[PDB]
Amino acid sequence: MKASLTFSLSGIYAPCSISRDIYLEYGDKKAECLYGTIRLPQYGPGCTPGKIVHCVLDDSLPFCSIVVPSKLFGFMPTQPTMDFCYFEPILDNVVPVLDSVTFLINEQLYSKLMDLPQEMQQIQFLHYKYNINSMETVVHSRDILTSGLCQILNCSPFPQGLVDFTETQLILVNDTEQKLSALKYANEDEEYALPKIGTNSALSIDLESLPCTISRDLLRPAPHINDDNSIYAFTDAETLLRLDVTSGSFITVSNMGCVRLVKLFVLLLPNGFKKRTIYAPPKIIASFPDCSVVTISKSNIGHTDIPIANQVFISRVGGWLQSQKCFQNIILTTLKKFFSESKRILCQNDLIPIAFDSSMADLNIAEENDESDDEDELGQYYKNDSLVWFFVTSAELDCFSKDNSHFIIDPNRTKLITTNITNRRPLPLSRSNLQRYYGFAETFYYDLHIFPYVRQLVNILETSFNCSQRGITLNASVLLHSTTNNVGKATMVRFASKYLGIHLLEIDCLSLTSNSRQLDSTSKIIGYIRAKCENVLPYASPAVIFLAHLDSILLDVNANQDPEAIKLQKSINFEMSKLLDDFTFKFPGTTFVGSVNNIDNVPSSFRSHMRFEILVPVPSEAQRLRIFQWYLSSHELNRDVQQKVPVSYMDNISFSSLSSYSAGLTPLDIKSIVETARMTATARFYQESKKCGWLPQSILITQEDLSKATSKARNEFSVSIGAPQIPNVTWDDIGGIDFVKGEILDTIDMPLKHPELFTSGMKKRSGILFYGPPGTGKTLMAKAIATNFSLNFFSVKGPELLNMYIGESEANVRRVFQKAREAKPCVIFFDQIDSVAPKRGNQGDSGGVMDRIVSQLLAELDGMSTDADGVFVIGATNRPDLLDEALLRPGRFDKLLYLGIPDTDTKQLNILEALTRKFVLDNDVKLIELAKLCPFNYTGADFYALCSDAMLNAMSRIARMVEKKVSQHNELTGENISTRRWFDKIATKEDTKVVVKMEDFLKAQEQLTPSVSRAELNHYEAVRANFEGA
Amino acid sequence: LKSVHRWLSAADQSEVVPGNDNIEYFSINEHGRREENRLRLKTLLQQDVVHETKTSTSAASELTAVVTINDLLEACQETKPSISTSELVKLRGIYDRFQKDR
Amino acid sequence: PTKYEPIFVNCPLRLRSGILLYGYPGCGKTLLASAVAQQCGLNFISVKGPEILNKFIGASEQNIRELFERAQSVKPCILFFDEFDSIAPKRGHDSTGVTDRVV
Amino acid sequence: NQLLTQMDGAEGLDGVYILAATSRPDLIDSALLRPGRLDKSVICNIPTESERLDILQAIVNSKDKDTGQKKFALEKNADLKLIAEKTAGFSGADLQGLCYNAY
Ligand SMILES: Nc1ncnc2c1ncn2[C@@H]1O[C@H](COP(=O)(O)OP(=O)(O)OP(=O)(O)O)[C@@H](O)[C@H]1O
Ligand SMILES: Nc1ncnc2c1ncn2[C@@H]1O[C@H](COP(=O)(O)OP(=O)(O)OP(=O)(O)O)[C@@H](O)[C@H]1O
Ligand SMILES: Nc1ncnc2c1ncn2[C@@H]1O[C@H](COP(=O)(O)OP(=O)(O)OP(=O)(O)O)[C@@H](O)[C@H]1O
Ligand SMILES: [Mg+2]
Ligand SMILES: [Mg+2]
Ligand SMILES: [Mg+2]
Repeated sequence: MKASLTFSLSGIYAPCSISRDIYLEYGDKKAECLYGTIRLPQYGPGCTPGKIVHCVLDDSLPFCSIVVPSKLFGFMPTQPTMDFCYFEPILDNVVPVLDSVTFLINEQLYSKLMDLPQEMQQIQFLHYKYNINSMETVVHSRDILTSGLCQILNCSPFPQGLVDFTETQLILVNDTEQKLSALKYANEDEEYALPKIGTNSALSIDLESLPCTISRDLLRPAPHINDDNSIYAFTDAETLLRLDVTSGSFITVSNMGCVRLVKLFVLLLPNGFKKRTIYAPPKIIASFPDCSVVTISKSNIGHTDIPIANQVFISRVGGWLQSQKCFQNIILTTLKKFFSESKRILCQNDLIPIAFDSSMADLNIAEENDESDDEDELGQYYKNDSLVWFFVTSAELDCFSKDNSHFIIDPNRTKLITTNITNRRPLPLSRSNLQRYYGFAETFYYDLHIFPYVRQLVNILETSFNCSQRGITLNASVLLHSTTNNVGKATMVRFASKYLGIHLLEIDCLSLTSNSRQLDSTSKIIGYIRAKCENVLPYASPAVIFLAHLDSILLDVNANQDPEAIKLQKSINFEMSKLLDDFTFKFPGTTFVGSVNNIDNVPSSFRSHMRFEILVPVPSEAQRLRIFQWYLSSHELNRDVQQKVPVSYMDNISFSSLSSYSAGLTPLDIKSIVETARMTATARFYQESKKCGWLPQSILITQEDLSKATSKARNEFSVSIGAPQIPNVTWDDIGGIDFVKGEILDTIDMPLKHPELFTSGMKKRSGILFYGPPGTGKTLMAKAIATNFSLNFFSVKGPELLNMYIGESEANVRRVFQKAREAKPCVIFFDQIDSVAPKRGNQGDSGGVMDRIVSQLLAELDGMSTDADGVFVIGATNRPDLLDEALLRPGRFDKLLYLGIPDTDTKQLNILEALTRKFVLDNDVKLIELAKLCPFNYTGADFYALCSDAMLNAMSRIARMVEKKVSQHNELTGENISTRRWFDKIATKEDTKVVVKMEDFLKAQEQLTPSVSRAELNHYEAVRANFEGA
Repeated sequence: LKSVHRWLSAADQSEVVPGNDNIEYFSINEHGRREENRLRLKTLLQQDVVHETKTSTSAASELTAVVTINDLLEACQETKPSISTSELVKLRGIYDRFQKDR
Repeated sequence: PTKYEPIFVNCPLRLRSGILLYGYPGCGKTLLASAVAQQCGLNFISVKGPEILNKFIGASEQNIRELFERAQSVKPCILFFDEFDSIAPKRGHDSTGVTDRVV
Repeated sequence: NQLLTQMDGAEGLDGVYILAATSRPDLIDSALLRPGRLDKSVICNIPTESERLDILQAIVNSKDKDTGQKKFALEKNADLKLIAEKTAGFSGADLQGLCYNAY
């Protein structure tokens, strides 16, 4: 509901007067204290989140009007105030009560609070000080109780709600750093009636882009039907007083011989724009190579403008879009629509912006109609995605030729006439953010102070821009290459272009022919490129030709190829090389900005000309912080959703930890995380709205959600690399392997937890292997690490690597290591190393490939130039002696861990308990005799067989019992059902719950053999003695 | 590794016992809350979030990690000679045969 | 021979073209190579492991041709072979000649 | 080493029952006899003195082809005990051989 607005200097918690009509027809009569919510509409891409207030009846207020304290928004009503808001009285008067509220207080009041004797006395003192009441007063967040004294630091449960001042905890924090001095209630920076006396001629003031579009409803005055938004300007009230007219008719802006007519309105008070500056939309700003400061003057003759609109001359500005075949039709239609307005004004040298939708290029909505054909409301469904300009040159003068400075265009007299293509420079990003104004998909705003590589590119391009007045052909090609996809190359290029104001050509791999290129593909490619470029370059100064994914077109010679097929490759290479340099000297300032995903495959004939190659690393910790700060920003989330409830993040989030916890992820991954978080938050919001609980007026992202969304993103990545779905073993099952447990912990996790002491290039001993008798945990430990440590887990399925041909095993090994090296925190599990790394050069062997492969292992595993040692290697075998020594060395496999038979009743009971853990054990009997009765030749795996056998016996008992029950039932009835039918017709869940009684154990233990003989065990004992005894 | 393990074991309580003066707290209306230390920590973390900064100061190397001979000798005790003792003779023989001939 | 080239330029009469290292595992000779690769300033080509071989018929010969061609066309460099046995076993072979033609 | 990997590898399979047989089993590697795989070892015995009757009666009374209520041509007395004892315990297939020989 829309309510008229006015402000007062009352207290923050003073009741808000509301008109009788609303209080009666909508206000709840049963409520002792009525509460409503207000939204302030402000110049931005969305409405503000609602703020709650307490209201009371007031007969003095006119129809649908409200009065509120201006101090609730940190200002005073000295300047013109806003005249309306959106309001709704809460149905059922539902409001939440905050359990705790955090306040920041000044030193003097905190000293007074200690001086105050008692807790209750202090509570009453605060009651009187800031009008805070139990279950009556409602608090908000980011608000100030009084200028420079106290501020609401935080509110945990909700941004606003009631306070149980009797019990709600009040976290009072002393302002030890005097931050509260920064608080400022929209106060004036002093004020003078005449800072300069009699300065009626002109005033000099700053010009900067208006940050967002303007909606007519927010305008204080009442302009006419048409010809308003194209010449708007907004300023502070006092600036109007310095001009001697409040929101005067027309103003003029004059510098460098360019004079334009503008209309100046008052900037409305609540907005937080800067002081003493002109805020204008891009339409007027574009006309200038504007200086930071600019002078303005009165122009009364503007009210007497002349409609001399006959035979106007229009021109399409140079640009990438203007030269496209399909767009041209919609461009024409939208230009005719723009000039269809009755009273638009215009003057020579003006740039007129024209927005339109990119994807409506083919949707001819309807033909022209005799009557009742209009676009106004029909367009509301779609919002624009691309922008162009038009450059205006001349117009008729007629008998009114005495003046030609400014004129109107009338559809009843104006006709569409155009000349050839002109040229002019774009607008540098530093001066006006056009995307921001038109809500486009904003290019990421890099910050050169932080990102290294972008500075190089921008410097090169700006050098080629500045050399225009030096006038030499120094322009140089630039090639971008990256180690991985999705590192924002095209984004940073677009950033540079928009920053330096350089027209950008975006050719890409949407080519015409790439398969069976013999069918004149070379022509279809190069002719297309030449046609696309030649229609833009003669009208762009400077210009940039950007070739995305150039890697997949300028392919290099293949090792194995058809002798004649490669000829086409050579031809395309050479012709591309030629057209590379042709533009260099056929036009001034041309820069060739190519992109490649792997520079190794670019043709040397083409690359050799290249003189600047920037590698674009995956963003390190510092950058991800900024990237998060961007994607989480208000001007990003709130965009493109059109959800009726604005969006925002809760302030309790932490960039610093988030960044560190998102290591290795590329920017696209980051955006994916943000999007998923947004989804989950919206789902939570609608779930709460479905419930009967209190409904927040905003949806708040929470770090508690990001913490798991990042995990899901990482799991997605882990699926990308194709890792197996290892079972979910837990770190607790491992039992009597404490020594090896700690040994593993000291290497896999110790240099990974608190990553500061090990943060160095040292040889961090990424090698480890288990060896010993069969069945003592070697694979289980790996299975546990695979999921309990969050390290990527690669499985080498025994002799997986070995292969048919001579050299494909040597390719498989290298591919495995390369892919693992792609994801730095990764593990390699060489299961049964025997099959892959036999002793080198034995006489009892043939073929020799087993030697080549082990040599390749010795090479790639350790080698030289090794870095980023996070690649662990875990190996296992039944017997190591078949391995070659050259592996049994530090750097590859330092300690050989002998996970021997526990030989110890402590360990035996530990493993028996760990095996029995997760199923019920009847406690009438003690298990220790199971350790005492087994001889120590029994083994971790055969204790597993013992447990499973005992279980199976005890559950066979239950099977027999249920068989007896079903037979009895069949005897009672006509024997009409079997056991299977019994289990769907009837159920006895509690009866089926098998519980093992150790009598079963004492039965089973008599029947199970040891997994190894003394003959084998002595062998492994001797092996250990050799390797460990020393 | 053994020395850093011992240092970390000894340093566990170093950062827990001392008081924190980076922010001052009044603690009014604290009745009805069983948690005391965790609530103080959460208040301090809230204030730090409001006043978060990324810069950090350096520290002396010796009090981060240090090498001592007492643990070094014990580490030497747990020997791990790479060369196979039974294979050193064979390797010596083959090396000599390579050196003298071809 | 690059550091003191006027001393080494004269008298092309007698010279030795390459060196062979061998010893017990862990005796730093890989690190010797690494240091010589980087401090010397002389270019260094790291054909580590038997990557020379290739699936297709007699591809090894062409591969070595390319390798030595790059070595020559790069300014003076060291061709680093390690685990040499993997690339040059004894003359005798029961298998195809694709593993000894390379020698 | 492949079979072991596919049997109890990290990515362990399930719902598959490996059933093995041979005459001389201990020449299977001990790591394939480890309980958890091939874990239950089951002897079969040919002597079964006085139990050979049970098998004989089975094989003679085998009715596999339901089209007829019998395949072997039994006689009325069915005093199989005499021949069963007379068999002297050759094997298990011996009795089927006797059956077919007599038929
Ligand atoms: N560093 C970044 N900061 C912000 N957004 C980024 C960044 N990198 C990529 N993006 C996002 O990715 C899209 C455009 O960049 P994109 O990932 O397509 O780059 P690219 O260089 O063309 O990649 P590639 O060649 O690997 O496909 C946009 O949605 C943009 O927001
Ligand atoms: N100490 C133990 N702790 C936990 N589980 C164990 C232990 N000993 C045996 N087991 C169980 O018995 C099996 C032994 O798995 P293990 O990791 O020893 O296999 P492996 O490496 O394939 O063995 P092998 O030495 O026969 O190649 C697993 O099913 C495991 O759950
Ligand atoms: N001068 C040196 N003397 C001894 N050890 C050294 C020396 N320089 C470095 N080291 C360390 O000891 C190791 C020396 O052995 P290294 O691993 O280099 O052997 P390698 O030549 O690759 O052997 P192989 O191919 O037989 O396995 C180095 O990896 C390094 O960690
Ligand atoms: Mg791309
Ligand atoms: Mg195993
Ligand atoms: Mg080596």
